Amino acid sequence: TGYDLSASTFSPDGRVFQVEYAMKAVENSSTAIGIRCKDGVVFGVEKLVLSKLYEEGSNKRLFNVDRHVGMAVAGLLADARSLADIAREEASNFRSNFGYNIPLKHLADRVAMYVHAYTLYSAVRPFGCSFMLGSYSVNDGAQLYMIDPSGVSYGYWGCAIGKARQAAKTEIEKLQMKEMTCRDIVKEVAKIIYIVHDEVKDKAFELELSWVGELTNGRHEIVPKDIREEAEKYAKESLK
Amino acid sequence: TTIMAVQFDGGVVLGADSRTTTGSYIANRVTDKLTPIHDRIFCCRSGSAADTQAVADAVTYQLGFHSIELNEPPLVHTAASLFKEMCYRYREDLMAGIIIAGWDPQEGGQVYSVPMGGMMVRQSFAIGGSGSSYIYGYVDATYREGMTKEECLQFTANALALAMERDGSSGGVIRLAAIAESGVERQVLLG
Amino acid sequence: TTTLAFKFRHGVIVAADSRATAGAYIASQTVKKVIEINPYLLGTMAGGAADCSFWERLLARQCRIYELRNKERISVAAASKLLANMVYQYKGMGLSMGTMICGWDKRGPGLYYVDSEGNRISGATFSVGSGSVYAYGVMDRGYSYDLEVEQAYDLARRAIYQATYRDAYSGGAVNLYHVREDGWIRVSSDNVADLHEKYSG
Amino acid sequence: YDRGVNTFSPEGRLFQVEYAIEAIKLGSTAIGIQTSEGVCLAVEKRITSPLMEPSSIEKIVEIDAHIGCAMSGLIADAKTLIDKARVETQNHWFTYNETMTVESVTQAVSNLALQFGEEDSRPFGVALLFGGVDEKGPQLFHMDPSGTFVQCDARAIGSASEGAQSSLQEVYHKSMTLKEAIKSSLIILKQVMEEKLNATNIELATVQPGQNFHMFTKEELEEVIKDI
Amino acid sequence: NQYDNDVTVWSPQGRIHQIEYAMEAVKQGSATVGLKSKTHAVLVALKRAQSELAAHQKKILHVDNHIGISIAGLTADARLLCNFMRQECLDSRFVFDRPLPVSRLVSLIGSKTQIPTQRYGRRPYGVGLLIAGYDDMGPHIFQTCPSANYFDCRAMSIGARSQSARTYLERHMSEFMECNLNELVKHGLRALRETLPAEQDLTTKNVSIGIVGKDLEFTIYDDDDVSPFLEGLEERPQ
Amino acid sequence: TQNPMVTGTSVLGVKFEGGVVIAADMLGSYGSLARFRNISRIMRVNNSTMLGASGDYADFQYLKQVLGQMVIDEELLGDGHSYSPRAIHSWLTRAMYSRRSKMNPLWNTMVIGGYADGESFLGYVDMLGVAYEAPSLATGYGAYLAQPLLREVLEKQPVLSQTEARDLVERCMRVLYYRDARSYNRFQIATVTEKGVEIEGPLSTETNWDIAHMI
Amino acid sequence: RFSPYVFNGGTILAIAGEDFAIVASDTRLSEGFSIHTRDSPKCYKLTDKTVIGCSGFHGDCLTLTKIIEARLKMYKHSNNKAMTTGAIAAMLSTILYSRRFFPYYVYNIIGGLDEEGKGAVYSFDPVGSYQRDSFKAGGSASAMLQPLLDNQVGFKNMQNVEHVPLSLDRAMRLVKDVFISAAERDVYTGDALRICIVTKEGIREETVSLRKD
Repeated sequence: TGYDLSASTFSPDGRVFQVEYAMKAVENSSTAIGIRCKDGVVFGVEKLVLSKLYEEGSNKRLFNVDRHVGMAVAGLLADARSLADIAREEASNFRSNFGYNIPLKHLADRVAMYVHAYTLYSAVRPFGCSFMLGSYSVNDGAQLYMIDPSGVSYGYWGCAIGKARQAAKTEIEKLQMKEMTCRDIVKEVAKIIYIVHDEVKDKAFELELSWVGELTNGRHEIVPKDIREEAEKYAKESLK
Repeated sequence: TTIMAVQFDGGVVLGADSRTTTGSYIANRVTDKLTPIHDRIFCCRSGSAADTQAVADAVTYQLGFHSIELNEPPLVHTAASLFKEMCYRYREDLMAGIIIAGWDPQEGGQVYSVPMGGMMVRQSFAIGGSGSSYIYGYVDATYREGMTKEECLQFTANALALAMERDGSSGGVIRLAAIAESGVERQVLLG
Repeated sequence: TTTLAFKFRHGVIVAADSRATAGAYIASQTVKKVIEINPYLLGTMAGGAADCSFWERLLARQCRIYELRNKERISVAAASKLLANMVYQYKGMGLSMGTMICGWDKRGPGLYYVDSEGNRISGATFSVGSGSVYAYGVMDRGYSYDLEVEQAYDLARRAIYQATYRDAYSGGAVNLYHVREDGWIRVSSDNVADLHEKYSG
Repeated sequence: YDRGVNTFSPEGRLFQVEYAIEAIKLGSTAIGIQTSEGVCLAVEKRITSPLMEPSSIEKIVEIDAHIGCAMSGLIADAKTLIDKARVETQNHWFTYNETMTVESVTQAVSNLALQFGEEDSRPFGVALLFGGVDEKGPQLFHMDPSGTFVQCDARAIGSASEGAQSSLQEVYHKSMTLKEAIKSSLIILKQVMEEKLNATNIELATVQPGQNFHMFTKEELEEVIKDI
Repeated sequence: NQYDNDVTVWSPQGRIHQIEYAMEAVKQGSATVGLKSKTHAVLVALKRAQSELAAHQKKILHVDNHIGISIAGLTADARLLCNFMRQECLDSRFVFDRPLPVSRLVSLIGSKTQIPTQRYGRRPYGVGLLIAGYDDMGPHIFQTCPSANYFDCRAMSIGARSQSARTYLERHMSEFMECNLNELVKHGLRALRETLPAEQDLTTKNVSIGIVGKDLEFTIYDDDDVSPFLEGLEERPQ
Repeated sequence: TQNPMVTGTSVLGVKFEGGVVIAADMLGSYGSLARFRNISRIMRVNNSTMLGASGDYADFQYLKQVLGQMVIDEELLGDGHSYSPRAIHSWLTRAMYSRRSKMNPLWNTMVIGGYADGESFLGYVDMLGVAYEAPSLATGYGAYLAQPLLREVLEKQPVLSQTEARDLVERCMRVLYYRDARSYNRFQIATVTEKGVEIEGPLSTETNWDIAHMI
Repeated sequence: RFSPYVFNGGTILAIAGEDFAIVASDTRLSEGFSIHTRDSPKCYKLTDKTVIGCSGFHGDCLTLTKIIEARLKMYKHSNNKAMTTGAIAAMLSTILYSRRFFPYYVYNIIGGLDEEGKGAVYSFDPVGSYQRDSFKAGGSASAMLQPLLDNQVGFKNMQNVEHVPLSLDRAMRLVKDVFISAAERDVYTGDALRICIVTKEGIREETVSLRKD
């Protein structure tokens, strides 16, 4: 503390407060989770309307970078848009120079180096974002990654980014994740988003669900959530 | 000069003459015309020599770096893409007769061809070199879909035999390369 | 194409034709070659149109900036000097430009000659173009310093008539400008056929 | 604190631009009045010494043949801006064979009235009055250091601008005449000045659509002074 | 408080106060309200002056044949983003020979404004854009922010005391969607007349209205097609 | 590219009612040797437009790569907007013009056919930047040979059916097999509709040689 | 080798009237010894009072058209007013000199109204000089058309024939007859005619066909 100004200086105990302050900035942002099944990856974001001034379909934090890769960001939104553009640029370069789809580990490493380089110097700040990366491949299966504001990027089966980071993965881990197809995992993510913070601090929220895997034949897109309407007919049964 | 690449069900079979010439004088009587890049992937070159050697070195650099960063075996099409990009990038100065072949764990044996232009195509068989037109004349006669390994060796043996016999720049000795799932079998024959 | 210019006691005479062809095909007959630079400067168009037009317009720009920075009218040698230093920056790149620079000076009359070859000189008589040598002949027949005004007008009119008579690349309306001490004035724009009827007999 | 152009205030604002607006105030005054007959304009010279040659200090300069100007504040920032306008007007005539209208002149000046930047210098310290005649008759134009340009019908600047605007709005209406606005302006000048009004203190600049050339009055201004 | 000076420095609570100070700098602009129908998008702003003799500073400025913007905040950054906006219009107009979709344009605006919010040496842009356009899917009303988190809405309002305008939008956002242009515009000025203190009335010379339609080119108006729009009103319920 | 190594040959395209059919052959001749006798010379762009080209095939691969990247970029914008084929034609024309302006030509001769929003489109792009619209395109020697057949039938009948146009393309490709040295008896027919983009298989022609029995 | 130029041809006519500007052109786009199309109007409507035609190298015609439209929008969106005719003439002249050392091989004619409401034709050249004339013929059919316009419009080489000012409909009949007479002998001419007329009330267009060979 004090000693907290520039991102290049260290502390007398040896850590960087700029990285820490950038980490707990995303803590105040909205809750965003993710979980994969045996043949796909499902995203889901607790998204909030301000009061009555939104349009339900603006500024969606579920991005879509590649044909099979898209983001599930949380944190500062415009910084996430910029980082999404860098991801799109990198996937375009790989497609240009190698002629096939980008493997997700290599993409995550390049983006992690980009994040890390923006943590290194003093003229720039660390990013205020924390996001997901999901993918599917017929020769690689499902891979679900996770990127902090520092640049430590590695894989999970499940995650949560937001306020209830602990309080979601409390009951994400009691899901029988391997033996289930992702169509069940749709209403699973619905009940997970719906259980946390119904009406307590704020007034209203709204659900989006991104969706990639074997059922989409390698495509990554938002569900037709209105089709089969999995949340609310289960949400009204999940209140008891 | 004359290079030849035939796949079969297990893998691919390569082949070349040696005889690097300058004008009418043979500068080198025996020459390693085929070049390893990765341990399962070769390329055989034609045209000018130094151009192909520099391109082979740069492709070896990028492909090994890429395969180590993947921590995985590379694809044959990846090396085909790298050769295509570097040939098209400097096509105003290069004369390359590159043919990329090799076994792949995902896709078996594959054969890609890169001529002087910079195009890239997958084939079942390929010729290459100035003295290649003749065995190109009968490669659509003698080839049969679904050979074995020994049939491909005999096929390329007769091919390179007639090319080395007929063409003036061709000749020397027969170099062969066997790539499949198992291992790399090279030998040098004459006859 | 034929221009000429000669200075005398009462200012400067500037006259030219108005024919500008395209090889063996006549483009126009009414090309106003004598480009009006200022209320005090007059340049001509001598060989190549775009170079004459562009670089004299840039010279007019720079003269206006000079005047607005120094509250003072620019001299003639100044204009020829700036024009030569601008044109010389493309030597060998194939610009054809052989104009003349006329204007009144604190030293009095002003007559300079600027080429795309950079042949910046002063003088008393000049004539540029394909049929310029005809004009040299008839003018150096009729040249003096102590001529009158109508004498110089009929002299230059005779001169452009002879030049357009013998050369095939020259014709159209005969423009005629006159530089004074205070400012230049268009005298006339005479067609050749009227001059042939008038002077032939 | 407030220490630099790259930092807002907790409430607004610059806090460098504010100190530039404060640095307007030190200059001598000037008054222009738009009249449909033509734009009249005036200034104080504030001569210090008799050695100080009065026609050498420039206040009204000539940008175009029908466009005047007046400066208020730092002399050399104003000289730079006048230089750039003198360049740009000529380029507009160059590329279009026509006169750049005065609003477009002021947009061109205010493009980099704020392009202040030391990396990727300081903002300028002068407010400018532009008078000219476009196709829509005469135009009187008032800009600032902050580039917030607007049209003004009769603007006063500099020191003692408050009571100048006050007594100006006291006397102004839309249908004024020329010489009435001239004497009305110089009344306000000799009310805000400290010295006796004479031929060396002030200077006028009158542009008319039929009298486009010579936006100046030389020693007939003596005769205009003696009529009060 | 020594950390509340620069854009690069994260706060120990994680909130960049430079962004919120830019927000408060935006809040001192003029009132303006943007709202769309299904077929017609109208944005209406408010003018102000330096003095009585002075002219009114315009807010709605032209951009393109189907794009026009409102503004609040700084003026140099406004014309800077105006030049960038026109450039981004005519570039794709030159290359693709089509009019732009609005969404990718405003994403370009966000990517343009991100770098002066992350590096050191340039302040974030105090900006109040309300953007009306027509892609293939009809009208769009976008709003911006100095934090480059551009928002899509159906009816917004930014500037000073715009909250009463927002409540008016709340109580008529059901009604905006079906009506034609005329009462839509007088709904817009029945937000702007509550963006004012009630001891004065919205005049002619202080307002401007810009309509762009799905068949109508973007056009700004001032007092003259606005005196037809200023009739058809009642007084405020005093 | 100063000297094209591996050239294609003529490409034929024509509108009909609610669709455009384009067909070209599958030959990769280098000089006079038919070196690459199994290639694809038509790119299926996303849902509406479609590219066919002649000239240097590596340049065609390059443009295939760049256009595929652009189309996938706009599809991953997720905004519900795609390219009109005329927008593709505009971009390609500007690209070829800025390419040739630097004294480095791309040796190509391109045909863009696209059907979007009820209206058909058939676009031409030259190496020199010459670009226009036409109800019937024919490149290379096709403009010398099969162009009068197209202009015969379109003057005799301004609209067509799908079947008539398909048979007419069959007859024109038969003719180009009859007297082009750079032709080959294996070709692929591509057709766009409102229902999508379809590439048929490597079809063949049926020739006549009864004139050979005469002396 | 690669040549950067090819001759597409074209034929552009312009007439400056008392209060009108008539610009007409055929729509044939050809190359060498073939016809690319029979519909490509060389005429283009810039403003309500300005029509440009461009013949010669077709790609430079398209590119120049787009750049001119861009700078029109730049001037209007900067200065709240449309250009005059001579301002566009000066701007095109500056562009054609701005690519001096690699020229546009393009003939250019700008027709339109002045601020007095009278016809004004500005001719051009591939390097960028210009002048205000009454009539020009641009393209391959220039020499086939200029002396007849000297006969009729200028009344030149005639005796005892007074000067009547050119009306509108007489000029229309003139344009139809000159394009028929030139289409009989030129090879870069035929199949159509796109006639554009500039009045003080807008732009009129009219398509008159020709023979089909």
